[PDB]
Amino acid sequence: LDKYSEALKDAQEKLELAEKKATDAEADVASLNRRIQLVEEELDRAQERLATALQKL
Amino acid sequence: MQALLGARAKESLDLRAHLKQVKKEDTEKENREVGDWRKNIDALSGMEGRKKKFES
Repeated sequence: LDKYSEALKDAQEKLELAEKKATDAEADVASLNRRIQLVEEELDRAQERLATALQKL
Repeated sequence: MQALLGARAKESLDLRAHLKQVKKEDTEKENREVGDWRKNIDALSGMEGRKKKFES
């Protein structure tokens, strides 16, 4: 029992840490997707503004 | 014949170019000072543990 309880506190702690890693990694998948979309949007806008600048050119 | 026309054109172009000059000299005085910020993102990508604050 102590071995399963301990193996569990460790599987569970490793899990909280892996889940945290996933949570933080996911927080970053999301922060990266926000930056990617902000930058892709600025890029598409740079390209819209470029197409416009080129049209205005 | 043409002194009056010459002088009038001279004065007109001088005034216009003077206005352009008095703007351009000061805007080139401040043309590298027209920068902006970067807006860096942290995204907690460098964390390897839980924060000690009571929120988490």
